[PDB]
Amino acid sequence: DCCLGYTDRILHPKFIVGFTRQLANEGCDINAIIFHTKKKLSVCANPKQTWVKYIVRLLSKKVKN
Amino acid sequence: SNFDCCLGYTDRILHPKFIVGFTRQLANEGCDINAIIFHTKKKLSVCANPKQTWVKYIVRLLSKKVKN
Ligand SMILES: O=S([O-])[O-]
Ligand SMILES: O=S([O-])[O-]
Ligand SMILES: O=S([O-])[O-]
Ligand SMILES: O=S([O-])[O-]
Repeated sequence: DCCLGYTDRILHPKFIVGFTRQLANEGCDINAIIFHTKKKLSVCANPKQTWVKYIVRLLSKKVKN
Repeated sequence: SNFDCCLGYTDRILHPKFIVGFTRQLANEGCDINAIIFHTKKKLSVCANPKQTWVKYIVRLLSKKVKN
């Protein structure tokens, strides 16, 4: 459903297969990055955190290449 | 469980404003072809060709939005 809290975890860049962005803007109350992982589970993350931004850029660069 | 594979690419062109995320399918992780799977809020995803400029663009746009 909507993320209400953010993980304390710091994910490995190779453990994620993608992500979704949740905006306070659409149905949910807060903004979140939802990482989709190789365990076919999703992890809710703080959009402002340096690791979250970094993983997302590593993934999109991989696609660019 | 195993990831259900895209076996081919959509012809549809979805406006990027409806795309809320993506997952990348890699042939080197077991499926037969590479794909980008675009997610929408209505939980209907579409399978896209990673080689296409349009596809790489939308993916980069999604990341730049996260950057801020
Ligand atoms: O298949 S990756 O390069 O999007
Ligand atoms: O449906 S499209 O935007 O690959
Ligand atoms: O999720 S895998 O098949 O790249
Ligand atoms: O595992 S696949 O790339 O034939």
